Amino acid sequence: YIWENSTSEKNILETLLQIKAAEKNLELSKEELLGTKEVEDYRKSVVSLKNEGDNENTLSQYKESVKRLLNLA
Amino acid sequence: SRYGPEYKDPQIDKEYYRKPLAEQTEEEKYERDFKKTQLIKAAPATKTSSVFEDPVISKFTNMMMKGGNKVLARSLMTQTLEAVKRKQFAKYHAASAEEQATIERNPYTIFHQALKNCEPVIGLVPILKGGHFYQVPVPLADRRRRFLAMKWMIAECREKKHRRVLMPEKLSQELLEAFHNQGPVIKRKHDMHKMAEANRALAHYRWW
Amino acid sequence: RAISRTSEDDPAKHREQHEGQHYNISLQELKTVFPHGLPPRFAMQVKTFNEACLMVRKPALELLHYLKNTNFAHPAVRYVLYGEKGTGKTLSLCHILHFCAKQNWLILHIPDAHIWVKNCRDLLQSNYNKQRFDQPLEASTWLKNFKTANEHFLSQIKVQEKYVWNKRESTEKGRPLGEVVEQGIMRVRNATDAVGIVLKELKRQSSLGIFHLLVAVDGVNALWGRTTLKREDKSPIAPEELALIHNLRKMVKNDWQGGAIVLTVSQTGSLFKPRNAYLPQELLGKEGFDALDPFIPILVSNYNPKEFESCIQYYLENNWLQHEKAHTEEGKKELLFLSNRNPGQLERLCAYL
Amino acid sequence: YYVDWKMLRDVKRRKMAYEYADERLRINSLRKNTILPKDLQEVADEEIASLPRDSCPVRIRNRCVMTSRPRGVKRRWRLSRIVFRHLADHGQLSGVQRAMW
RNA sequence: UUUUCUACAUAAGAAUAUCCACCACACGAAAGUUUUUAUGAAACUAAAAACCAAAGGAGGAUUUAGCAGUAAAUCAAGAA
Ligand SMILES: Nc1ncnc2c1ncn2[C@@H]1O[C@H](COP(=O)(O)OP(=O)(O)OP(=O)(O)O)[C@@H](O)[C@H]1O
Ligand SMILES: Nc1nc2c(ncn2[C@@H]2O[C@H](COP(=O)(O)OP(=O)(O)O)[C@@H](O)[C@H]2O)c(=O)[nH]1
Ligand SMILES: [Mg+2]
Ligand SMILES: [Mg+2]
Ligand SMILES: [Mg+2]
Ligand SMILES: [Mg+2]
Ligand SMILES: [Mg+2]
Ligand SMILES: [Mg+2]
Ligand SMILES: [Mg+2]
Ligand SMILES: [Mg+2]
Repeated sequence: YIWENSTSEKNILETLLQIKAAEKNLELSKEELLGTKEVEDYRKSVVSLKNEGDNENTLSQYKESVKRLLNLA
Repeated sequence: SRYGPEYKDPQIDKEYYRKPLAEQTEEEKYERDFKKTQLIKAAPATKTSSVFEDPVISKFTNMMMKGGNKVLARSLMTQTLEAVKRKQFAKYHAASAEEQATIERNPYTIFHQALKNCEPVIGLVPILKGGHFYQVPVPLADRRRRFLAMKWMIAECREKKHRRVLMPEKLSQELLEAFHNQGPVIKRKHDMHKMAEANRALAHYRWW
Repeated sequence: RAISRTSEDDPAKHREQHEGQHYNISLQELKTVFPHGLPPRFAMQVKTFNEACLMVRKPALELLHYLKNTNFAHPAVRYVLYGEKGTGKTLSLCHILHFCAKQNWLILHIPDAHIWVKNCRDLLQSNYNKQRFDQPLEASTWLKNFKTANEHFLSQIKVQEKYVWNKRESTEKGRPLGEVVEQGIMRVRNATDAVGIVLKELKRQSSLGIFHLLVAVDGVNALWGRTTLKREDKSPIAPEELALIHNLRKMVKNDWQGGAIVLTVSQTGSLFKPRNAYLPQELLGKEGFDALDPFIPILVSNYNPKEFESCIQYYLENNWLQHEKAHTEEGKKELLFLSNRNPGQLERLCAYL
Repeated sequence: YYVDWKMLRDVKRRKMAYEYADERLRINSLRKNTILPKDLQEVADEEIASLPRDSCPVRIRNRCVMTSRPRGVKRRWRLSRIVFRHLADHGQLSGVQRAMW
């Protein structure tokens, strides 16, 4: 699984711009959103999840990435 | 039989071993069981030391089995006990104060009591004498009476039930019917008594 | 000595320390909150007991905490429940469903998405799109259940579009949505189209502040897997051919605002999936998992020792375990070993001992 | 002299099949392929059927090499069932013993 | 009906000889018709599919087999 030019990448762009639009933040750039540390954590989790496979720790890592990316704690 | 004459039937009841110090004669029995170095058969797959089993259930479960489907036979016996429990629970709810503490909600109590009412007291065996057969009554043994009650239960609910009605629910109905001494099985038991009483003067033919 | 039903019944104030406690819910409450298919094992249990009780599980508390912090300005948040068979995933969803009904939310509850995939007696071709099929029997039953789920919103919602059923009857803008669903119930031929109209209208209007939309789909893995249903040539059809799945598919893609969807991937009703597989990825497959990220994979576990005692003591209060020796600790040990402290296996055992 | 006239006929049949084995294989290849034109395949059928009758693999019959019993012959030893027991019961066949289990 | 169908190892969904204002339907063709595939010089042999849905609703006098991993149910390979 490759992160670049993937359907999961398209979902992330739509998911982040909606939050930025909801928060009334006018800064919008592909480099800005894709250069975030949280997205980097998301990239590592998804690539590991689809390649290594499902695991108790792998899903736990996936939970943390989504919670921090969606501002849910 | 792969077991020789020396092998014996194992003892499964755990309580028989945990409290032996309260008796003396029984202590001599099992201390010589291994002191004679008598071989013991392997534990049968059906019987187990679980406190939730019952010997009368296992025999009834085996007879319901057709072919080799023990899973299906056990599944049917599980639903039938559940089906009896559901009906008695519903009847308990819709009852008056005096009626509430009359209904029994224990399927095992119902199952044990039902079969003890379907057992004939005196059977018939044909005897040939003078070129003719006379139905002569005999005092059937306890094992035969217990087995005969189970066969009548299975025979009735397999033949004269409707095609739509399932087996577990049809057998549940007859257990309640036999619990109240009004089921067709009870009628069949009385019919065998009718023939035995009619031929009460032919009991002299038998020689045992 | 265990505590079983002492906890006061309120979905809003359920806290972590109330773990393993049963709270009573009124029978009439089930009628107005669960008009869809309650799980048959639990539906049979409440009928006999005549008392509806549900135990507070950790996944229920974890999902409750996230719901209280939901920001309706943000887009929809996807929650999925996964676990081995018989762990009470559906009842955990029903615990969430009752909480949102208590808070007066808009409910879109699917009992089992597999029913809309397998064993359909009628397969009618669609009219809006020629290359699609309809399932009037399944769609009509859902509309009747959805009609009785809520009534205040069905009249408060105003439809603003131009909808034509046939050349003789049509529905114009301004009519309440309650009249539309009632038209679909009476006209079973267009009931499937009514379901899509109901789904799309709620999604478009969900951006407003008048809605607190909750969509509960059980068996989400059936929205992408292969379908048993065939056609006149006896050739399998893709899951996208079905109109009900195709429109419901648009209800899980995260694009609308002011809503939250709780999902659950199951195995009992799944098609072409092995018994042992329970993890989200293999159940959804490549396509199913692809169109669901991101989400929060909440895991449903078996009973803990504290919960196991509470469930056993609950049955003893209702006089369910009628065996003579079932009241002793030895019987409790056997129940723990045989059932592997699993709620699904425990219910089957207690039904006949 | 072979043990019977039937055995002699089989030897002629096997000999004829060997001579026309390659020629039959080449022609039979055309028939069993659907990419060639149907006109050529019809001509091939005429030629393959014009070959002598005895030159057919299916007409070969497996008998016993000792008594020429047309059936009841084990393919491994090429012997009739009666002759095989006669040799095996005397211990004249290596590794063959009465089965007991 | 301890049944049939599908998914699948054995916790599921659906069908179920009847109702009828019309319809249409359960179990059961292995048979038969047609088409195709396999072997072969030759198909008359075997197998698959489509269509087709008949007798059969637990069998008269009488009779066969089995004492435990046996009867019975179910699956697989080999000999030529
Ligand atoms: N929270 C709970 N409180 C009380 N009983 C419960 C609870 N969860 C599960 N049970 C019991 O366990 C049974 C199994 O529940 P349920 O049908 O929801 O399981 P599931 O894990 O979703 O199953 P499946 O694998 O079919 O999707 C219920 O019918 C009920 O008897
Ligand atoms: N009968 C009927 N149904 C309609 C009409 N317009 C929309 N629908 C239904 O509304 C649903 C939503 O369709 P939609 O998502 O817009 O179609 P798409 O744009 O091709 O994806 C469809 O399932 C239709 O059945 C109409 O004029 N008549
Ligand atoms: Mg479930
Ligand atoms: Mg001679
Ligand atoms: Mg040919
Ligand atoms: Mg030959
Ligand atoms: Mg079933
Ligand atoms: Mg049929
Ligand atoms: Mg058939
Ligand atoms: Mg045929």
